[PDB]
Amino acid sequence: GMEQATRTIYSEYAAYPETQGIIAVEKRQPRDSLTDQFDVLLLVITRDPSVEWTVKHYRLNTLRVSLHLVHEQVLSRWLILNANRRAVHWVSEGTIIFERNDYLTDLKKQLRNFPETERCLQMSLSFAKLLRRFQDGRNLFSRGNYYDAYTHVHHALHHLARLSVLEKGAHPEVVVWEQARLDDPDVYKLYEQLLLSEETLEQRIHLALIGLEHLLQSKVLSGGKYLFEVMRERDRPWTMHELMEESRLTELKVDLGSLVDFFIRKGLIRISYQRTKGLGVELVTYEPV
Amino acid sequence: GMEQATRTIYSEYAAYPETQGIIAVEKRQPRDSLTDQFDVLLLVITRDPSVEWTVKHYRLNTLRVSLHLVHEQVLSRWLILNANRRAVHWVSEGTIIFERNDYLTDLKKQLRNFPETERCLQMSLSFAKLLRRFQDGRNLFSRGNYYDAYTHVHHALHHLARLSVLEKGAHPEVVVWEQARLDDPDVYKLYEQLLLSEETLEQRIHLALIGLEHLLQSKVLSGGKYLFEVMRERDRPWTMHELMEESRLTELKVDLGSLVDFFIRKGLIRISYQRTKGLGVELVTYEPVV
Ligand SMILES: [Cl-]
Repeated sequence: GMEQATRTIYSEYAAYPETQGIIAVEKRQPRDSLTDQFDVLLLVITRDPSVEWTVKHYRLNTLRVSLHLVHEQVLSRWLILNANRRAVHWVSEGTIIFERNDYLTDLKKQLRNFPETERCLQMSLSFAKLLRRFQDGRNLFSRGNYYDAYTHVHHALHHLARLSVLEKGAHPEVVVWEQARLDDPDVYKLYEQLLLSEETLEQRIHLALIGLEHLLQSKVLSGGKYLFEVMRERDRPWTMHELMEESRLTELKVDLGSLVDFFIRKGLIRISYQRTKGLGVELVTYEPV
Repeated sequence: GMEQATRTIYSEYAAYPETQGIIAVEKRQPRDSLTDQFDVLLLVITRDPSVEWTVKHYRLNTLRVSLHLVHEQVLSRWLILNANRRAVHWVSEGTIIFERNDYLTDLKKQLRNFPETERCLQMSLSFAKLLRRFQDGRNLFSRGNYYDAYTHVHHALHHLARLSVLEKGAHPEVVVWEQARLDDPDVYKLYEQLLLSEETLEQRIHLALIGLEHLLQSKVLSGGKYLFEVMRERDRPWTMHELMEESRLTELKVDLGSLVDFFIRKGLIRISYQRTKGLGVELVTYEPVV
């Protein structure tokens, strides 16, 4: 079908030992972004060391084919972080054209599951974004910059919506407000009010910031769980550099500092100071409470 | 000063030959985000090959010090892309504690300039995101998902304000709507209409999409200029793979497919097909028009 139709394109890839799998996805309608506005999209997953992610475009007779070539480690990370909703669809709905080591058979199976570790990491990442948007919106609002405050407050609600979906054990999709209308009615209502309430712009932002601050408190443990679990893997305090250098925390580096600060203030993390023997300098240390 | 007060901390860094500069920034207020809620932030720029970007936290006597260790190429990129507003602030307002090869003195000067190539790249990146948010917004509206469409429409408008600011030759800031109030009143007014709208949710979104589609077409050349210039560096069409592999387009890889699709529909890029001799396969090829 698609296997026959694209054989002259994909066969060379199948032949290269590093290829782990080939999936084909047929357009759903014309101008499908799913298939790059082409007729068929081929996803070739490889261990080729020279590859991260690239794209090739072909036409075979009348069939226009877009080929996405992606390292197995790139795709894995996208999946783990839920950073590519298209890729998820490709794998789950796509047709297996070729595989080694049952790579795609197993991948489809794994996609029906949401490992806790992945979910919790994703919650920390969302929480971190919510916290930053909230803070910026708050600060901007204080300074009477209402149009710019509205922007951050708005983005904050969106991350909160996403977090609320994660909290209920589901992956956030592009249609998140519909997800959260049930997964979390309180969050939905805040958004509805910011958008449609009869109040003034200044008042709408104020009211949104109050609701946000409150929900932000409510969800602190959700935002921190992954971090705390990593930190407890050792029976003693961490230096900031140690946290920053920890592989399990690599995706959080950008936000670690702000998160740790917030968690200290909430009494979830303990800050101390350890002076080096023979020296004057102290290292700031952090420990989960 | 800060030099004297942090000497015990930074000295070992100044000694490492790969270190290009050390900047000190003092807190402006308590719990200053600028300095990581510490008293002094030290920024160490280094060519240490093991370094991308990392942070260390110290207390020296009573003084709490955050140390940001960043590779020169990581910083450069941040500055090229305008991806880190704090860093711009650090380098520009910061006190030079140490440097090699006038690295920091020159950097401070360079920061007063907005190179054309960097501006144009930023404009393509902004335009790329505007285009994607607009498309999602339109799609979600078509499907009756209004709360979600609003989300994308709003984001698209935010990208449009940033683009409009770049167009006038300035770096977008955190207070972009303020900047846009004068840099592009038409964009500002479209946003204002959306916020202060008394229409139905559906209607206000629909009106915002109309306005967006218009302004998008209007700024098409701002968005495509960097891409077109790179493309015209050769006198024949490009395959998609060739475009994807071109180093100058690295930052645009994620959006190149959509940008190209868009530019084809606006008549700025020409799509053709070249069949490989002896084979049935054709490579799709792209060329800027005019
Ligand atoms: Cl001892």
